[PDB]
Amino acid sequence: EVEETLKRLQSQKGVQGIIVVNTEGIPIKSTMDNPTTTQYASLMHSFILKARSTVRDIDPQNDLTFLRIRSKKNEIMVAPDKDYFLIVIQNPT
Amino acid sequence: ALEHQYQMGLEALNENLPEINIDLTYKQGRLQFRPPFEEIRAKYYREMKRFIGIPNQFKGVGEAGDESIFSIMIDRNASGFLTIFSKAEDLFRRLSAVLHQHKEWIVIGQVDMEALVEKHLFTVHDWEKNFKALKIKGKEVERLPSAVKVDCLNINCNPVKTVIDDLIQKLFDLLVLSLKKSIQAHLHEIDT
Amino acid sequence: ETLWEIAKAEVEKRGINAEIAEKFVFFIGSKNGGKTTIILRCLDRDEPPKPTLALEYTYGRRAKGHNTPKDIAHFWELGGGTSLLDLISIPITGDTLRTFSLVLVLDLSKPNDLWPTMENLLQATKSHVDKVIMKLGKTNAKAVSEMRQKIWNNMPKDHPDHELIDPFPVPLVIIGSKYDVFQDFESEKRKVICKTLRFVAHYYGASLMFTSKSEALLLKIRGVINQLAFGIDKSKSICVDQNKPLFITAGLDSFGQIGSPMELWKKVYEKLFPPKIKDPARDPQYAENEVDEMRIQKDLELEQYKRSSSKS
Repeated sequence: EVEETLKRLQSQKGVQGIIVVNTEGIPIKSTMDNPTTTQYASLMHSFILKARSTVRDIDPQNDLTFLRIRSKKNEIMVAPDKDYFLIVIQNPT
Repeated sequence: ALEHQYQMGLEALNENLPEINIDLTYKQGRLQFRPPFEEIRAKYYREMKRFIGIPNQFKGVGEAGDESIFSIMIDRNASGFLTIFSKAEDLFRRLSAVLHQHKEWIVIGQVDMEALVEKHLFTVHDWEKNFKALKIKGKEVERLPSAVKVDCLNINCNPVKTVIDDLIQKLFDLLVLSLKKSIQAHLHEIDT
Repeated sequence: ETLWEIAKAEVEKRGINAEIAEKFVFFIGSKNGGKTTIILRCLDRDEPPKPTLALEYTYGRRAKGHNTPKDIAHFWELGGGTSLLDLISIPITGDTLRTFSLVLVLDLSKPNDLWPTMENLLQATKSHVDKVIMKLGKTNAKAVSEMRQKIWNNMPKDHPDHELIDPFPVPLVIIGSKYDVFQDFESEKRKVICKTLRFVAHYYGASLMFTSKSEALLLKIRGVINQLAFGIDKSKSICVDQNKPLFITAGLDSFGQIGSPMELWKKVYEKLFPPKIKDPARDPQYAENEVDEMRIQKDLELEQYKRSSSKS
């Protein structure tokens, strides 16, 4: 089920790649080249952690619900997780 | 549900079985496993045998019906045996490799060194070296691992060190007594 | 210094010739052919036969009487035309080829229906043993030349070695099974069977013997190939005349007398007996979460096993 949805998403002209990072920067599934797969997993792992800390620092009884970072080249979205999150990159243009 | 887990087992039998412990020593001065090697082989084979016999006794829902619905998986996944047995042999080789390492590590035959020392030793320079080299080899023995492990087996290496340490001291004792007799003999000749 | 150098020199000098590498024998046969009982009798046991066969492993020990050298004889077997080379290649390694022997068991019930079974298994063993002698990259192959010349000069011991009818570089003994059915065969059928049984022995230079309970020749001859487990050769005369017992010493069975090839087999085949689904779709089945998870599991486990990068 989830694999079919990921394929359908990847087929969308906006989507530039999807990475499933599981064990804290260790992926299992990717639609991207290896150097980018590894770098992207690492960056988004560190990045989401920083956002979660920021929210807890603002209020000690709230965590992250969603995080989006945008750039000229592409846009990246992540969601909070218990064990692992999923990475999506799209071209906003 | 069963066939999936069955297939999983077939691939990792050399990894997930209960561990077996064996002691390595020198029976009759010959490097041997206790229990013997052929014995632990048979146990290993029985362990996998029990697993692959599982799809024969499985009282799935509707036990009044046929059971072949399950056991057919044995023939259908008979290809898995190739990987199982190949890994089994590789593991056995690894065990032998440990065996050989210790055999090469220290030779136990220990031929009678009486002839050797008389032939070309007691040269004051080389003779002292023999003491130094023995000390060096002893230092090496002091670093021998106390145990080795493979995928499913543990090997106790302390009996091996024990025998070796004895050899080290015996060689020293020989050297000391040999020099004593050698020098005294020289003195007897000149005194005569 | 010199103390260990000489110790090393001695373990180097020694190592050519507890016991030296022990022999083992592999049993070619069919499933539920009675061969399991024959093997267990070779082990001198009374245990009921096991149904299954997947390179079953068993062994035993023998002594000589002056001491107990603990001569170990290993036993391996496979039945039916199943996983031919995938399993035959497992218990046979070039390093122990010179110590390896075959025995082939044939159920007398239907020689024709059993022929493709034993033939396929025999071809797998023949092809395999032929390769392993040098497949291992055995540069110092002098031993390979010696052991091959031994095999092909053991049967033509005295008779002029005119030709090697079929170069077969591993010892072989052939025997039937459940001869209790043979007495009930038609005379014409018994005769054509005898032609092929006689031929195949001399063709490979493989001895024959009967199988029973009081028949000690089975244990004796098997014992000889099994590291003298039940005595020595004790070569006896051929029993082609009585045809009631079975025994052939390889070398006395000259074709001109016992047969008196392709034409022989074709003729025996035609006269004796000519009549010789997995549903991965799972269509009449349904599940939603069970099948989705199974698809997920299949992919994740398969990729994990590849990543293990096992050299096996």
